[PDB]
Amino acid sequence: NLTDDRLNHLMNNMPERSILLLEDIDAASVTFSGLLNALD
Amino acid sequence: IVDLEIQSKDKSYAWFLTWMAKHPQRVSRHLSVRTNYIQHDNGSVSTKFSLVP
Repeated sequence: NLTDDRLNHLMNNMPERSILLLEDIDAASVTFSGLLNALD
Repeated sequence: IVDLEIQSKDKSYAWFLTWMAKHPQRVSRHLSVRTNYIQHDNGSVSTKFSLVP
């Protein structure tokens, strides 16, 4: 159910004083380009 | 004897909301609460709020 827009909103609306964790990033509705743009 | 106006979901909508919020003559009979974290640079961090109408 995850989407690129949902991903961007989640990584932009994280609670403060928090660490993002992506367990097993090698697993890869999200798109490769969308993920790349979201990270950097 | 009186005139009115409507607007919804528009560029001026959020601008309008911000202008109402700052204004000091607000007589807001209904209030809300907006919680946010205030960062005192690297010195310290604390949580505060603002009573949005």
